[PDB]
Amino acid sequence: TTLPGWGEWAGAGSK
Amino acid sequence: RSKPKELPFFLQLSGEKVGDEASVREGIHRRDQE
Amino acid sequence: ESKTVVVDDQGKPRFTSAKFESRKIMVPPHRMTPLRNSWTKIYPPLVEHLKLQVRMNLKTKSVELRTNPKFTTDPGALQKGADFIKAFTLGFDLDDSIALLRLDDLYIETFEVKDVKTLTGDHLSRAIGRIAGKDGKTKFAIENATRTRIVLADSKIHILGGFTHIRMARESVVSLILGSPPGKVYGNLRTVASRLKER
Amino acid sequence: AVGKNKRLSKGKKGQKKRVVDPFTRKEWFDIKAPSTFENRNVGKTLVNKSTGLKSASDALKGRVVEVCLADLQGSEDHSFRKIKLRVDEVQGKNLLTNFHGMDFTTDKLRSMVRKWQTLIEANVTVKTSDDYVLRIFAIAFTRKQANQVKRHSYAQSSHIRAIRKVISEILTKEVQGSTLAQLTSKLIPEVINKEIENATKDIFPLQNIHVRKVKLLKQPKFDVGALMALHGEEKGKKVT
Amino acid sequence: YKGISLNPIYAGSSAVATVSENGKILATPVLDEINIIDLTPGSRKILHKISNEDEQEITALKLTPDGQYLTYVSQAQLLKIFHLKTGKVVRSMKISSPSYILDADSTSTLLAVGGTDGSIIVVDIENGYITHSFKGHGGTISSLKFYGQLNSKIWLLASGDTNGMVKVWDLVKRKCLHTLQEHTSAVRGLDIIEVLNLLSGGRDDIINLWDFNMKKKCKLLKTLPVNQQVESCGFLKDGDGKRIIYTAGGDAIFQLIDSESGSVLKRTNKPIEELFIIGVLPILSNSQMFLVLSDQTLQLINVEDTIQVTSSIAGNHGIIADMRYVGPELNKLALATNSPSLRIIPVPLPLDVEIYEGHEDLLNSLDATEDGLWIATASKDNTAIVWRYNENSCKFDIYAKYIGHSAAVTAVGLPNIVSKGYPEFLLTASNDLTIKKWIITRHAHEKDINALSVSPNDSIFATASYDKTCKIWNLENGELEATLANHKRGLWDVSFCQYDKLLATSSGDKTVKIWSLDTFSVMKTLEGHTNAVQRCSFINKQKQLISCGADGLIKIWDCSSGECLKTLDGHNNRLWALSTMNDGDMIVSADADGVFQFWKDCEQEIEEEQEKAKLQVEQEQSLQNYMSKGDWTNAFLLAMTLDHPMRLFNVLKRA
Amino acid sequence: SQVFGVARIYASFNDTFVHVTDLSGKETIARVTGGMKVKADRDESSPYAAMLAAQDVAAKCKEVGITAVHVKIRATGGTRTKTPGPGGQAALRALARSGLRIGRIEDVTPVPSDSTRKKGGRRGRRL
Repeated sequence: TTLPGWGEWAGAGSK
Repeated sequence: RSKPKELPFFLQLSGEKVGDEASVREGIHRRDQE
Repeated sequence: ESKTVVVDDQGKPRFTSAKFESRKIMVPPHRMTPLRNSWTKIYPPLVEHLKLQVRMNLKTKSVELRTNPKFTTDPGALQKGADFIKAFTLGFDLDDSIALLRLDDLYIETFEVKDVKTLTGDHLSRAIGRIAGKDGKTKFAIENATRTRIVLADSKIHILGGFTHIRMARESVVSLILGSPPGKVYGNLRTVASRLKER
Repeated sequence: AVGKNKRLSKGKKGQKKRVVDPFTRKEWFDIKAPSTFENRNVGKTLVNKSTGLKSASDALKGRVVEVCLADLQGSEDHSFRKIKLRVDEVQGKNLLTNFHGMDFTTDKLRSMVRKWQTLIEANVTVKTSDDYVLRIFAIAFTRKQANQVKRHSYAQSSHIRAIRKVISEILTKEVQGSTLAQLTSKLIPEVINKEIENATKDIFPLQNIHVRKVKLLKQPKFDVGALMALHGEEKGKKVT
Repeated sequence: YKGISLNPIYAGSSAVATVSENGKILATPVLDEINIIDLTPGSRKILHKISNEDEQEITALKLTPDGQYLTYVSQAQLLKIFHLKTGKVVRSMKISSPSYILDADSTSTLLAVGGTDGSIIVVDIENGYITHSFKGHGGTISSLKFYGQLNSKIWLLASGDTNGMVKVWDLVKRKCLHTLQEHTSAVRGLDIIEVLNLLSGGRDDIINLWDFNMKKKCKLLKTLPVNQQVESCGFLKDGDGKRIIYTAGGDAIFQLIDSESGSVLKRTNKPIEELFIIGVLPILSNSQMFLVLSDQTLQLINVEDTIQVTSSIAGNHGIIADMRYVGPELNKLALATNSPSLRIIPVPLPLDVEIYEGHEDLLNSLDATEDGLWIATASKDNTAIVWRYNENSCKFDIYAKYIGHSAAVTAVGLPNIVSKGYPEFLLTASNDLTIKKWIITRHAHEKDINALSVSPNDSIFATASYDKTCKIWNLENGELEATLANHKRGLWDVSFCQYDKLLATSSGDKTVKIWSLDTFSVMKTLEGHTNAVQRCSFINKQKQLISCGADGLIKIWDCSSGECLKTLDGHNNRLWALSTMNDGDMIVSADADGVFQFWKDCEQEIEEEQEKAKLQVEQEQSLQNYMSKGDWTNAFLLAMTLDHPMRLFNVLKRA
Repeated sequence: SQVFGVARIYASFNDTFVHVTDLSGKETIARVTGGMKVKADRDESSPYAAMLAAQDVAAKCKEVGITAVHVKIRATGGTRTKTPGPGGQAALRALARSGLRIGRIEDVTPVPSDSTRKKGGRRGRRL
């Protein structure tokens, strides 16, 4: 249930 | 007489199919087949 | 590049040849609950087809979208994603907000019952029951006719779709608010659906 | 509409030729905030001409600009915040500016508005030690407890009036103890609403305690030296 | 009807036209096209207009000191370089920054563009590849300057920042040689003078001069003030010792000043026009200058405390209130425009204008004498000045002047002048009801007064207005004779029929009413228009009465008919100025646009109809006599020319 | 670095005002109208009008040399609606595609706390 989004910047460039 | 017989994400619609009759009144694939 | 002039004929010289942008959008918690519930299918249309950096501060109850200059050179995409999240947060469904992303001529209009004709209490209640119809049947009829999508809040009424489509839906729902009987509404409905199907 | 079927009226019987050259006769002038802010260098304004230095001066003194604290101090947390200033003095394409008023943004106010709580507002009227007459609008919400089983969080009007009186006391005391630039420095790191929170901590659990708005009502006499001091002399170039 | 259209030359976009070293050439931007004209003494003609796109407008254009290329940037951030010989575009490429200043060398090999972002580029002309790109200052550039020697190995590049700094670069080293921060405003004018020394015009007050070397040796030579905002500046060799400095500055003042002393040496004129000189196109060899001026005008200047201007040309007659015919020869045209000067044009290609500034406000109205030499121009200023023109060498005399009332004289009218040419009286009409008659005074129209009409026998006077009423009165007194008292929504124009002795009223709606001067009644009503006639005119034949039309058209009917005879649709938008030459009955029409058209009927169409019918008769009889005799070859030729298949097939049968 | 503008966009129900001003709202840079953009009387509230208007005022803004801009929409407000229009959304999309550096978007619509009676009546205003 690891969610990119709420945690940090979820994008095509980096994380 | 013998030869046998036999989607985009960002869609593209125009101002009549969509409701832009303003642009309609101000109105202004065979290559891919080749 | 080294530097040297070549004097051509007629003395002519001769040489040889040699930003992010972001947007923030709030979300109410009653809209944040299905946002958290179905967050998984929200970003795949945008981060893949629009290449837009996403973050979501649950500390601030907001979502941030950043265009990278090298990863993305597309002017209206951040704006389109802003419209997408605006439609969803205003209360529209995921697929129709994605439809707004697919098109660019999808437009929203909201308005209020007190803006059209102020009513009070149980009058407002009976009016909301009228404009809803039995189990949203009338709302479905309007949506199918005008090819529009409707969101019915307490007083805020939101209508997504084409310009003249939401115009026609607006005239119809103004009639409902003013007190039109649903039979004559259906008559005008199949009339306008007849001309819209003929076009 | 300017169509060929647009029915003519009186209207454009006699018009003119576009020869005013406004963007060549105009002149850019960089305004600059007092020293209480990080990025004082923010925004350039256009003076209509240059032959009237008198017109330049009165126009720039009548300028009332507005900015946000987010872009002012680099911390975009204060995006909802917004202030108005006004250029008080000019110096050779550089314009001294001074504070004028404050507000939030409407979307912030709307989001803070909820349905199962009570909003309290305090509207005090005060004059600083700097003799600036001011009107202060502040707001707060009736939050609920962690143990709250109730859907709503509503309190008694006795609590409302008591907390109102407490708030207005706090504002009057702090402003009368403060000066203008001192009030701005107090205004920056939201410490006053925290003070009110710790004061009202015994009465009721509250939330979203925020000064909504600031209204300058009167300003005292002019002091260019004081303005130069709070902002932070010049020779010429020997033209011949 | 035959129709001759004249078009605006320098119209729309604010981009300075360019010429070569020879004066027989120019190229103007209209709103989307660059029309190129060969400019010969006399034989001034047009080569071709280029019509890339009507959406974008030309941001800038450049014509090299030889008539070889045209380099122009449109609204999109892209240049198009154009071959002048072939009349075709050579190349086009984008620049990612809206360019505004284009500097070509004297030699036709190198050009430079610079815009708003701060970065400029130098590009080769014969091959459109960027030679090198300068990042430049962090400000919007305002001017460029080269240093072009034909046989050398060093070229210079001075930029005019919006800030008060010039960056002189090297080009064969591609290095910023010096950065001189002296101005406080944008450097509008630039000049590089031979030893080095340098000149730089900053728009605030300043004309800086710099002693200079390729090495670090650069200081302020001097600095010069001018009593205006300088738009462009440079040197002139006239006065070889005191190398004079020419300065085209904002108030349309082109000064010649000294280098050694700050005193002026030669000014041009103090124009009553408050017009910005948008630049100078020098020649520097022919001692000729082209003062281009923001009223879309050019001034030929010869250089040796006022300058006698060599010549004046217009590139636009944009909005025209009224047309009049000037001269007993009737060749000049009086142009009542929205400009504080009566414009005289000739009837015929670029036509030079003759501007007469009598007042400071625009020409509200106009009238003239049928016998030439007397004019009457009324301003939006409260003046109504009555003029002698003389049919000899072109003098304009404004000796007659009416202070009038204290309001904008919207109309002036004169019935007849005495044989002495002594004006008897004028009728002046205003926006309000301060209407009067002034010798060398009534109150009737609640609404604004719209039109005058002169009785050619110096008898009566009829006036239309917005309150649906026209007034007819005796000319000598102020006693009112009668009132036409009625319409739907107003009246725009009145006109007296002298050979027919009637009255015509373009109303406020789409119709016109013909009134008998006897019954004071509606003699006729004419419909058929859409929005607004605004001009009912009598033809010289006094039968085919004309109405112009604010939809943009012309419609004509016989006065006895009542049915619209013909309709012309040359203009696009509106139609405001309408006149008619009588001797050659020629209808002349001008819309709100700068476009114009002549019109004239010809009965040669009827003559040719008679002739073709005659020819048909003759060859028909020839064919019939051939059907009698034989000669089936000629008979078949005639049958093919006649399309008579039966007789043709008969010819085939006999054959 | 950049220089900012004030893109006040009135989203009227049957009109669109796209006015840009300088700092303090005094130096009025540009101003345009939907019907003037598209010369029709139905289309004075057209998204196409908004598109052409935003393109033209962006041309003027890049002409004067303003690169970045904070944009402030404003609806009708008053006793009327206070929600801006699809013309406003269209203009916003068109200026974002014009590419002037958007610093911040605002919705400053004049909202009555407690207003007067509208021109509607006892049965309703429209239709």
